[PDB]
Amino acid sequence: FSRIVRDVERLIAVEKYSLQGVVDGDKLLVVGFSEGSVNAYLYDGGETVKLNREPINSVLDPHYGVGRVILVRDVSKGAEQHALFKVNTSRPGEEQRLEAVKPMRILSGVDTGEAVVFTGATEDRVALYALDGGGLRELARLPGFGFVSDIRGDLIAGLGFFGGGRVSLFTSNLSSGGLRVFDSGEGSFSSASISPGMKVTAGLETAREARLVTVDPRDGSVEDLELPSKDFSSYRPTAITWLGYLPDGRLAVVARREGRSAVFIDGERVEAPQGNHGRVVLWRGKLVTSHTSLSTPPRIVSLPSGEPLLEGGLPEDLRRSIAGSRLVWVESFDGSRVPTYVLESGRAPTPGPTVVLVHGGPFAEDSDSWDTFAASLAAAGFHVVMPNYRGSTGYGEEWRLKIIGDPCGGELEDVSAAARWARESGLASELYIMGYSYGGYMTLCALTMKPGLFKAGVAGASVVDWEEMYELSDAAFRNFIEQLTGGSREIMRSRSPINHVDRIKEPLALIHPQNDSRTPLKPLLRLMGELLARGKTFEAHIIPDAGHAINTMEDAVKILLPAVFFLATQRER
Amino acid sequence: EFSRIVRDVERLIAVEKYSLQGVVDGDKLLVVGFSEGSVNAYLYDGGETVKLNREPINSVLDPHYGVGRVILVRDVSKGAEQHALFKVNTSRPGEEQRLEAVKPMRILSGVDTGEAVVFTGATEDRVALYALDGGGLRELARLPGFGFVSDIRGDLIAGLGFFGGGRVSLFTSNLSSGGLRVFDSGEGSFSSASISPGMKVTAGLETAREARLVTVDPRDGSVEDLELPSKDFSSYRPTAITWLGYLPDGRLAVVARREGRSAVFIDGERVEAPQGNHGRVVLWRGKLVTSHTSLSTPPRIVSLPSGEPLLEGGLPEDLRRSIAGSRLVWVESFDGSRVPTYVLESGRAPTPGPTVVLVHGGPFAEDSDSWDTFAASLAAAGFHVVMPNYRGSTGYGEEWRLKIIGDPCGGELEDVSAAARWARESGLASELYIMGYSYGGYMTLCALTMKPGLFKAGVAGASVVDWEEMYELSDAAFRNFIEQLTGGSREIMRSRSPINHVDRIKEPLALIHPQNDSRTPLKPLLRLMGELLARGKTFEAHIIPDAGHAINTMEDAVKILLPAVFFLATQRERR
Repeated sequence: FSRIVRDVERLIAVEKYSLQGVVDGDKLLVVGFSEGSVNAYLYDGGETVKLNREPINSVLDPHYGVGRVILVRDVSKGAEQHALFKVNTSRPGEEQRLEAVKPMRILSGVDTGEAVVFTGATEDRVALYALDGGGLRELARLPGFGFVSDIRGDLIAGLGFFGGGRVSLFTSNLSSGGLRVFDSGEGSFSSASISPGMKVTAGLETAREARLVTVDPRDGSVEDLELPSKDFSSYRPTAITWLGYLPDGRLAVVARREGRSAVFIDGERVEAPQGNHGRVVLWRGKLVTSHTSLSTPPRIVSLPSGEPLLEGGLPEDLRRSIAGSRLVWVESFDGSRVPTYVLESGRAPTPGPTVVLVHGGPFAEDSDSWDTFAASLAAAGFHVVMPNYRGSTGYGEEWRLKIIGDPCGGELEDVSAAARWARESGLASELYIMGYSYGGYMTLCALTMKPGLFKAGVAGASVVDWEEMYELSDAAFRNFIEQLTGGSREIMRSRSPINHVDRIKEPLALIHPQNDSRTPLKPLLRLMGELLARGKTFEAHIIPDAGHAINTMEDAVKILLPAVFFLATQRER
Repeated sequence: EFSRIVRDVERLIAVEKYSLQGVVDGDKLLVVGFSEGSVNAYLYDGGETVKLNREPINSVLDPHYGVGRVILVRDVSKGAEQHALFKVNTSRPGEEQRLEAVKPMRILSGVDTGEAVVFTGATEDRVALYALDGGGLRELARLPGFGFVSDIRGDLIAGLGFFGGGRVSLFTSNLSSGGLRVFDSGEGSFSSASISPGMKVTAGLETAREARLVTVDPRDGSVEDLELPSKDFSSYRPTAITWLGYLPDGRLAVVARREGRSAVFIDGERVEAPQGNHGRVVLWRGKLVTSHTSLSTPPRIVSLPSGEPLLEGGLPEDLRRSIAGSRLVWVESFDGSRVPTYVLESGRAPTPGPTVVLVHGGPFAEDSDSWDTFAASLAAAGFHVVMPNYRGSTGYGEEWRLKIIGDPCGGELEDVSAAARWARESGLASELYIMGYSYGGYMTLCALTMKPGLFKAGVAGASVVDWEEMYELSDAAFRNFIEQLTGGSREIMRSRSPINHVDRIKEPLALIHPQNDSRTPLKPLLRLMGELLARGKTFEAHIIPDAGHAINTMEDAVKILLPAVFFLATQRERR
């Protein structure tokens, strides 16, 4: 229906904001999907001032008060070969490309105002780079995906996915480069910030709980960090989203459990709107973070009031289309409880058409956080089931690392268990699977390995063939695929759904951005080739000049709309 | 913006469209309607319609006057056009009997005498003429290429055959004992046929730049000119004959045309008809009835000479207003030839305004003053539409039509290109797009490969991509038809295939393709996508499930059209 498209359009079009920091003296730096695209803005109590010209993907983390912003922009029509552009915050809309940085996959970065330190992947390497007045320097080659978390003085701290799905802390020196990696035997570092003492405060996520530790970069000694207020440790977080020192020396921590987060300043709980929060900044002496929930598009709020600085208003009709949300614990094949977010649509009966909407990553989670796809499905009259299959973040190290070496195994059982739950709990009169990226991989895996479980499947930006994808991947993705698959060619082959096409029996909608460089299109063309040759029912939608990271409202429509149409169409059968 | 396009495309698709097939059930019109979202078949008594079929159909066989049944043609292969025949007794609507003696095949045409169901169909190994009577199925003749049953009277079958060089032969067979006689005119092509009571075949003969009627005797191949009592037909100077047929009273109805509009003639005498195009004419309740269409009027059944509608879909007022007007223009092409080009002006676009060269399929087809949903949706979306009858087109004589032979992606593309440049130079077009389905999509691919920079973007639906692979995958009819279009030249098949010039593409391209297309198969389209990808080309693709070349549902029409209009509307926001 045209009503579908209008709702899909409006959900996409609602402005969404993330908090990046404080720049231009004491002005908020936010990135907003607004006015049709992702842009950087200054906010200082009134109207936003747009910093960039053309759409961007992100900005680098500014040190407090810096008079510039580094835009990260895709210059490869979606393939995520990014260049960096600086904007002097005094002169909004004037851009200077940082030409010493050849286009690469920029993974992360920080701008101190005097040096831009970033990680990026090329075909041959992941590396940590510093660009300052003397030009560009490779500080270190990283084993895999690596992210700069912080710079204080000469010390750079970061997080590395350098093996086994485990996250290491790494440090380097701005002046001299080099690399020190710190692994924990208990889990993975999730967050880091260098203290005034020049040690690294980090979130350590273990099997069950998460805690703060202090890593001394000189010897690798680790000790628990105890905070003045005990609200934080008595909250017993399973995950630590974010931490940072504020300008006044207080330590802000955002930690979470069961898909909802809480904010702590020197260990003391700060009231915040229910859902999930990102970074906390001090702006004009006051606390500010971003907030999201299943019914709240990412917005910037003041704490503790929850009062919005920057909020794209979810229209009340779209809000009403989500009649309810539960967190349930699906019983899986091996007795694992799969924490599963559920939206009941106010536009479906119960039992009703239900989509198991599978998250990407796999190191991500369905949480009490805004999900445009899920909202659009609920607007479209589908209940939504969003299972945190093993591999997911947010439920501890053991749950997340279970997926390692076992793609299309236990995690798909969790997805299937969620389908089973949806029917047996009485929610679903019929079941569909939909997912993007690792989610689309899961759609494909479900239709090949679990024919008959779903009525139909939507597979967006999907993993189709680990082997071919690997061979087309840059250094970061190659390493990531190695970790996920265990290195084994058996696993890479046997867990690729393009090798199990014969088993497909349900309608399949393929959606894929043409210049996706994470989940490349080439394997997907071969999949369509196989689907065609084997007489399989399928549709496909290839979106032009776009990649994995959707940064315009029209691209988001192009990749979401066909999914919703497909499922609406299937529902008339 | 997108939601308004969905609403306009949906409702333009959804408006009821009718084609007159004949008279059956004694004295009721048989009508194939696109209504309630699909192609169905109906009896029309004068009041309400009775739906004959159950599930959607592709067509019905031409009924002998008054026969008490209908034969439905239905794709039983999810779009690949392996059709089965189903008989419905007109006294028992909605009750279908599959004719099991006829294995699924591409049914090309057919007639039902009441005693025999006579049809042509294409399989892998042949195009044949068949007769199914109470004794069972008989293959009457193998045809050299695409052939169509035009008429039957007693044991004489007359038909038209594309049996070489893009020329149309007349053929006859014997209903009882088969065989084949082929009648070729060195002056042109036979275009319609009907057997007179004197058991002679009356036939439209389309010569170089004009069209006339001739009588063919099937016994001795004698051809003489048919001279009618009234000279209105002669004086009309038709360039083509749409259809002819003897009515039950022996009078000869002819629908002939000039410059994309037709005229109705009974025994040579003008019967006034609503402006545009008409189909077959029947007698019913002592009154003439035909189908009528125009660029602004969805196919409808009307009575002649009053022009009053009997069955018509009503367009919403907002969408009628989106068509500002239509005109025929003659665009000078590369050799001084004049390309007859219908121009549909959008009342939702400025002048100059965004303009789509909507290229017709076939290639033996034409852009006439006839309803075109694609064009209408384009007008609705704020695009002017330019619709060039490139050489290869029907409607303008044999010579113009046959010029395409041996020359796909040659002169016809220059004609399309000449219409494009005319739309800019005349001041109609502020920017230019190309869009086409089937041979039209081929033309899109050819324009973008051979004429980079001409258009801002192209939409290629159900497109020919590669003559060579397509030939590898075609049935007997399509192999032959590719042979004809390319002249039997391997060099033409390769060099005129856009798959081999992908390097040259500089403009965004949208590909729309039904997955089960057995005419313009998807396989070469996948290869084109692999080429586009490998060569860094911007493209969009939309593959339609469980559908093929012939769209018989609303939802499938939406799936092929909607992305085209989205794509073009999105391109218009661009530079």
